Amino acid sequence: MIQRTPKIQVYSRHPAENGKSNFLNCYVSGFHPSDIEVDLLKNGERIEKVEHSDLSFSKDWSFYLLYYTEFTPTEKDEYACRVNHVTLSQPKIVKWDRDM
Amino acid sequence: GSHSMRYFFTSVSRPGRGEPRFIAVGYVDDTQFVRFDSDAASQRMEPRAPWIEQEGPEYWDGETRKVKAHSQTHRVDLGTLRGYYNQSEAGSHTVQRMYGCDVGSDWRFLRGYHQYAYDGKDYIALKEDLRSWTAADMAAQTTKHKWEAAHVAEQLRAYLEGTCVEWLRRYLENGKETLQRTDAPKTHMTHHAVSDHEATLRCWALSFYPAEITLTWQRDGEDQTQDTELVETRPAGDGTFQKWAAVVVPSGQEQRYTCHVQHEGLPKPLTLRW
Amino acid sequence: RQASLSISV
Repeated sequence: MIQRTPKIQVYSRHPAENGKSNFLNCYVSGFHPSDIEVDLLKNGERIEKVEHSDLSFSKDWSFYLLYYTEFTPTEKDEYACRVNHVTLSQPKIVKWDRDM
Repeated sequence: GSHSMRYFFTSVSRPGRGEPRFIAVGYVDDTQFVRFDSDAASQRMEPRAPWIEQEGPEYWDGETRKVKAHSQTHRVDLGTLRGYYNQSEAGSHTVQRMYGCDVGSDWRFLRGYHQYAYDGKDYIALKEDLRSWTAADMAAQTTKHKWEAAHVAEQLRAYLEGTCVEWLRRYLENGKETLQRTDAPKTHMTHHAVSDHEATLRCWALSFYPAEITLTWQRDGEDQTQDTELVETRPAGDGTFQKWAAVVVPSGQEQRYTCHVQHEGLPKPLTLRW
Repeated sequence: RQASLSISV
């Protein structure tokens, strides 16, 4: 059995403008096996309404998924993605940086 | 440019937690067009791009029949492989299969693929000549002999060189407005001061399709990779893709650096400077 | 369009 830890990127669909609706994305890739837990967080709290793409994989057999939710960014609201996988000793949090 | 059609199939056993879950997805280039999920409501192959809705009921019935049969073969395979590798009935395991074809700018056959993985590593693969097999290990030799005796390769060759190529052409035609589009990247550069001593230049590419793109840094018109970071190309969620490349530079030296962008939607490659 | 064959390892 070959295991691989996920790469994680957290970003918006469109350039962020405060007070305008958008989509918050967390793209997880390069992982094996396929079982993975991904939450989007708003000020540290789990966002209830989150959708995801259908499980697919790359040339190297490693999996990828896009998790996404519609949201309206503001000045002061902080967003993040929290991921757990068998390869991680604890959950990994990546903060949304509007410039990354 | 060139195009591809690819199907991806994954099953995972979870002993004591029901029978295996199976997911199948089909793509033309970077655009998903069909899906099947063995635990979803419909129990049918389902559309995921507008142009595939041009297909009539015989198509949906046939594609559903084939994908359900494939789910059942993956179920049998999980059992077979546990046997081949002398494994316990207690662990979870994964089978994956991918196949499809590539065509060039003239829409003629370039290559075909048909390959299988068990637990995250190669198991068996059709070679490029579409006549012979690469077995990854001793266990896989058993499957190689089985498939050689049943003339699987010849059947796959006919599909890959024939049906696969023809149906890829049909889809490209039917979905021309979207599949044959080239959305050139919207590009810009940002600057952030790491300290008084260094700054980060970041070259952005947004809203592009297809996913293939090249971003490169140069210093004094010479290729530079040291002190650079390149992120994996990522989906925006709206059918387009995003990517950036960054370089860390000494303060006062930003003007020596250029970012170079190559994409099929561009008539000539772009150069950006701060 | 999927291939029209059933194969088991």
